[PDB]
Amino acid sequence: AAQKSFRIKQKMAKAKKQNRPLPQWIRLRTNNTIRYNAKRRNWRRTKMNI
Amino acid sequence: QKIAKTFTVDVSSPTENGVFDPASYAKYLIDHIKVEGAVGNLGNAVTVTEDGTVVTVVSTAKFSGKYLKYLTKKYLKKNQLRDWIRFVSTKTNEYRLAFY
Amino acid sequence: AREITDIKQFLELTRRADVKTATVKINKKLNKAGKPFRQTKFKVRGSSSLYTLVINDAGKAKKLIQSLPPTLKVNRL
Amino acid sequence: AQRVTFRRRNPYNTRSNKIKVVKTPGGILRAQHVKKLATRPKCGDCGSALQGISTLRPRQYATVSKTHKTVSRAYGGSRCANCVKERIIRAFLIEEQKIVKKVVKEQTEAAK
Amino acid sequence: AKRTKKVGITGKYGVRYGSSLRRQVKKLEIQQHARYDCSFCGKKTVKRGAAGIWTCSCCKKTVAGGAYTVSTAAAATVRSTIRRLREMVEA
RNA sequence: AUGGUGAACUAUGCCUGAAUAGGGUGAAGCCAGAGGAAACUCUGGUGGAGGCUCGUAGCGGUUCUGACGUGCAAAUCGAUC
RNA sequence: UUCAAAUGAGAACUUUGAAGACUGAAGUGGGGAAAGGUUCCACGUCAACAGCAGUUGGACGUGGGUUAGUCGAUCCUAAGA
RNA sequence: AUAUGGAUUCUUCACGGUAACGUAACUGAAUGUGGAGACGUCGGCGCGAGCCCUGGGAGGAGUUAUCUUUUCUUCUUAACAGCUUAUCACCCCGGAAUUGGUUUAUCCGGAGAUGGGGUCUUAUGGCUGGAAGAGGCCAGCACCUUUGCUGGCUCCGGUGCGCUUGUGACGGCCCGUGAAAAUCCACAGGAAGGAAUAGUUUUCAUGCCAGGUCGUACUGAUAACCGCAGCAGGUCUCCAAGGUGAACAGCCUCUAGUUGAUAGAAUAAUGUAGAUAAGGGAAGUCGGCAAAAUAGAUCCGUAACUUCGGGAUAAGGAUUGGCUCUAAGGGUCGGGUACGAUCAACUUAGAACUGGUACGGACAAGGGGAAUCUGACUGUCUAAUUAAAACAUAGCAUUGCGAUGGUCAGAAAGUGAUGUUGACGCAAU
Ligand SMILES: [Mg+2]
Ligand SMILES: [Mg+2]
Ligand SMILES: [Mg+2]
Ligand SMILES: [Mg+2]
Ligand SMILES: [Mg+2]
Ligand SMILES: [Mg+2]
Ligand SMILES: [Mg+2]
Ligand SMILES: [Mg+2]
Ligand SMILES: [Mg+2]
Ligand SMILES: [Mg+2]
Ligand SMILES: [Mg+2]
Ligand SMILES: [Mg+2]
Ligand SMILES: [Mg+2]
Ligand SMILES: [Mg+2]
Ligand SMILES: [Mg+2]
Ligand SMILES: [Mg+2]
Ligand SMILES: [Mg+2]
Ligand SMILES: [Mg+2]
Ligand SMILES: [Mg+2]
Ligand SMILES: [Mg+2]
Ligand SMILES: [Mg+2]
Ligand SMILES: [Mg+2]
Ligand SMILES: [Mg+2]
Ligand SMILES: [Mg+2]
Ligand SMILES: [Mg+2]
Ligand SMILES: [Mg+2]
Ligand SMILES: [Mg+2]
Ligand SMILES: [Mg+2]
Ligand SMILES: [Mg+2]
Ligand SMILES: [Mg+2]
Ligand SMILES: [Mg+2]
Ligand SMILES: [Mg+2]
Ligand SMILES: [Mg+2]
Ligand SMILES: [Mg+2]
Ligand SMILES: [Mg+2]
Ligand SMILES: [Mg+2]
Ligand SMILES: [Mg+2]
Ligand SMILES: [Mg+2]
Ligand SMILES: [Mg+2]
Ligand SMILES: [Mg+2]
Ligand SMILES: [Mg+2]
Ligand SMILES: [Mg+2]
Ligand SMILES: [Mg+2]
Ligand SMILES: [Mg+2]
Ligand SMILES: [Mg+2]
Ligand SMILES: [Mg+2]
Ligand SMILES: [Mg+2]
Ligand SMILES: [Mg+2]
Ligand SMILES: [Mg+2]
Ligand SMILES: [Mg+2]
Ligand SMILES: [Mg+2]
Ligand SMILES: [Mg+2]
Ligand SMILES: [Mg+2]
Ligand SMILES: [Mg+2]
Ligand SMILES: [Mg+2]
Ligand SMILES: [Mg+2]
Ligand SMILES: [Mg+2]
Ligand SMILES: [Mg+2]
Ligand SMILES: [Mg+2]
Ligand SMILES: [Mg+2]
Ligand SMILES: [Mg+2]
Ligand SMILES: [Mg+2]
Ligand SMILES: [Mg+2]
Ligand SMILES: [Mg+2]
Ligand SMILES: [Mg+2]
Ligand SMILES: [Mg+2]
Ligand SMILES: [Mg+2]
Ligand SMILES: [Mg+2]
Ligand SMILES: [Mg+2]
Ligand SMILES: [Mg+2]
Ligand SMILES: [Mg+2]
Ligand SMILES: [Mg+2]
Ligand SMILES: [Mg+2]
Ligand SMILES: [Mg+2]
Ligand SMILES: [Mg+2]
Ligand SMILES: [Mg+2]
Ligand SMILES: [Mg+2]
Ligand SMILES: [Mg+2]
Ligand SMILES: [Zn+2]
Repeated sequence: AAQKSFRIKQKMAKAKKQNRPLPQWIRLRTNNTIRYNAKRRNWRRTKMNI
Repeated sequence: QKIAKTFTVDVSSPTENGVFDPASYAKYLIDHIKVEGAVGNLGNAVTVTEDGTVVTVVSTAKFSGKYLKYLTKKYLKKNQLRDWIRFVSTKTNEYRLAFY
Repeated sequence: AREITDIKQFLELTRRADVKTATVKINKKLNKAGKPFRQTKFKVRGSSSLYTLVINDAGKAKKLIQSLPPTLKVNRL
Repeated sequence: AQRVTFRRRNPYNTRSNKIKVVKTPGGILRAQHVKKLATRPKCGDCGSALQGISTLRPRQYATVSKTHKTVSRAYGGSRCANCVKERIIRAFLIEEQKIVKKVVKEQTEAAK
Repeated sequence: AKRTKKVGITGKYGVRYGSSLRRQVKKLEIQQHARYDCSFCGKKTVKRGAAGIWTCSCCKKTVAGGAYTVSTAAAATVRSTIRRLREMVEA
């Protein structure tokens, strides 16, 4: 890093949008079943493997 | 090649407030100013006077304004007048004693 | 980035088609050793270089400043 | 006491990464990167730095009035003049001898 | 004042390699570093520069030569043999 | 047994880069001088040689059969080297 | 390591002032390559996490932030492919 | 993209200089050729920059029982541009034994020295432009504010085996002689095009438009990377202050940064880590394991043996602080065609005095000696129980091979290694 390829900037940027908690309004829909976000990620817990 | 330099200090502002005695003060200069290495040897090479409200020094021997600030700091400390008065250059070589 | 000395070449610079603006500068300085004197630099700004003409004589400067094209944008000091 | 940092992302000490410490109007020390040095062009005959010709890294020779890249003589900016001297002399003399070689063996054939 | 009874330039090698070997080198080293007479301009300025190559200080001529010395004993006989044989062809 | 995946560790070659306080020794070459009938021999300098030497960084890993041995650590830590 | 203040339900651990020390320019200073990918900064803020703690954080919530004719890439060729 | 100015031409494609060469310009197709890109390492020596040290002056700060014309600190100048600046190299004059010139380092000259006079490279530096308007340091007024507002000063020098880096002219080394291409210029060439009623000229000046795409945060580590982790491990590099000292050592400091690592009370046994111990001195033990001893520098003094290079710091000795003096060692100038004047350095030897005989006063820093065995040496390996006498090595010797070949690769092949090779070679022991 520190001087990256646009391919990698993307995945990096895509991964930044996926790093939010559940939108709580979803919690309210009929039959809704998703308690929490089970696909979250931390920079110092799981590495992206590029 | 010889040169004769002058040094003015406006001692008014603390003189008027009583806590300053341009008398014994110019006297401090007059015999603790070092002249090729010792006191008193002001041998018509340097002069100290007072204009009642102003001190004057004129030199022909090695004497810098940094020296003149060193001495009065010492006088001002010898008589407890620190906290109350500062030595300050107003204009180049024109000094004074600021009170407040 | 360029210095000038010909006080005729100077004048013609200030009448160049691209020379929009110019500025006049005043430094107090000193002479030989004894005393001071008032210096004056005449900077003209071309599309690709700032020509500046130092005139060390106070007199020559006062006459020069009037020679300036009245359509020129002068920045005094 | 005042230290200094490279001004480019390259952190290593290479020929294209030479530094030069400098005092700015700010009163601070600062690195400045320094282009590699120019070397003098040379005589393609004798091999010396060929005099009268200016020296700058190669592409900089295209930003220069033609006089900086030449001297005003036969084979000017290209050979060292004492080289030109030589190849004039040898030219003349060998062209001459060519005459002495011909008419001489023109006699051989006639006296044989 | 003389510094070494015998080892000469070979004195860099200290105590190592065995005397005999230093001798063999020294002989050849003295040959290679030595300064030689130029056939062409006549000054003793021919000095070596990597095995086989011999070049004149001034006048800048370069002769191909022996590995450690300028003229191989062999090569020089050869120079003469060719002399001889050549001669036959005109006369 | 069949078909695949590895030289990010490591082994070796190539290509292109980078790195190494201060000391000791004093090899060729060079200058001046001394003796001697001669052949030749000596002295003082200068100079800066080496898979040379003292020793940091570096690289290594000798001993304590030291620490630790449910560790800081699936090989580390200390001193010594 | 210490005294105080401030903050807070709560302060051995946060902020600030004071004191004592440390690294000692071969750095515990100032920057970068590889690698990470937002950790950078601000505001909010402690359920879990930081093997005592917590009002603090590389944690949590929510936002903001990376500007180039000249710095790199891009072009060149190296071993090789 | 181009337009004006200048330069050039009735001798069409410039002049000047004896010459090295000069310059604001001063046409040039194919084609060829030359240079630059472009190159090892070490050594000393020369110079540059930044740093270090330091005098005077102007400021601000610190200490002041006492002492110190004191301690600390500010005083700066970018790219780019003009002029000027060089060791080297070269030109002109001239003609050399009584040989001279000359580096720290011994090279140079009748293939033209020493001498005089010139020419070039612009590394580098100087002064001016940029540029004081910036920046830096102060004082003197204002007020919740945005935050101003007004004045000043920013000057002149010194030193060098200093440190770091840059660089030049040289020297050593090699069976090692230490990339390539893109790219830019030059020259040889002369096809061609081009003037007097007006042409040629954009390598001289000035002028106009344009410059996309992707990366740009931060960590870089005793918490941002890899070791299941905020792991005492691992992980490529630049910058680098003062003292002491030989020093980028250790030890203390400035600047900057930390003050992170659960805490409290006690100090039993046994520990881990750091120390001392009377008399004796290895009697301990497989074994002096561990520990102790030694140590710098100056001087003196040094054996067998030896491949003559070493062995060697052999061994063995003495000395060392503070302070106060003496002597030696240098630079710069004017001398008709003997000396005078000043400036700025730590080295080295000596001599006094001095102390609870101490002084490399901490830090730092070799134990020596006589043999046997074994490997010549330096070098290498079992990452994680073996570093050795084991491997390598130069040296010695043997073998194969002249290319329709030796040796070796492949399933094959219009295939491949040695081979950019040729017996002073490659291959195999
Ligand atoms: Mg950067
Ligand atoms: Mg290098
Ligand atoms: Mg590059
Ligand atoms: Mg020229
Ligand atoms: Mg020129
Ligand atoms: Mg690899
Ligand atoms: Mg060294
Ligand atoms: Mg030593
Ligand atoms: Mg050494
Ligand atoms: Mg005699
Ligand atoms: Mg040496
Ligand atoms: Mg060695
Ligand atoms: Mg050693
Ligand atoms: Mg040492
Ligand atoms: Mg180590
Ligand atoms: Mg090793
Ligand atoms: Mg160990
Ligand atoms: Mg153990
Ligand atoms: Mg245990
Ligand atoms: Mg060691
Ligand atoms: Mg604490
Ligand atoms: Mg605190
Ligand atoms: Mg300390
Ligand atoms: Mg250190
Ligand atoms: Mg830390
Ligand atoms: Mg990261
Ligand atoms: Mg975010
Ligand atoms: Mg943060
Ligand atoms: Mg909690
Ligand atoms: Mg955590
Ligand atoms: Mg906890
Ligand atoms: Mg808790
Ligand atoms: Mg967040
Ligand atoms: Mg560039
Ligand atoms: Mg591109
Ligand atoms: Mg002309
Ligand atoms: Mg070419
Ligand atoms: Mg070439
Ligand atoms: Mg290269
Ligand atoms: Mg300073
Ligand atoms: Mg530039
Ligand atoms: Mg001359
Ligand atoms: Mg002349
Ligand atoms: Mg010297
Ligand atoms: Mg370095
Ligand atoms: Mg060479
Ligand atoms: Mg060229
Ligand atoms: Mg042009
Ligand atoms: Mg395009
Ligand atoms: Mg950045
Ligand atoms: Mg950073
Ligand atoms: Mg960190
Ligand atoms: Mg990790
Ligand atoms: Mg993982
Ligand atoms: Mg760790
Ligand atoms: Mg930090
Ligand atoms: Mg702990
Ligand atoms: Mg405890
Ligand atoms: Mg005892
Ligand atoms: Mg005893
Ligand atoms: Mg005994
Ligand atoms: Mg026993
Ligand atoms: Mg035994
Ligand atoms: Mg026994
Ligand atoms: Mg032991
Ligand atoms: Mg003892
Ligand atoms: Mg023996
Ligand atoms: Mg011995
Ligand atoms: Mg004494
Ligand atoms: Mg003297
Ligand atoms: Mg004198
Ligand atoms: Mg061995
Ligand atoms: Mg092992
Ligand atoms: Mg194993
Ligand atoms: Mg070993
Ligand atoms: Mg072992
Ligand atoms: Mg043998
Ligand atoms: Mg076939
Ligand atoms: Zn010759």
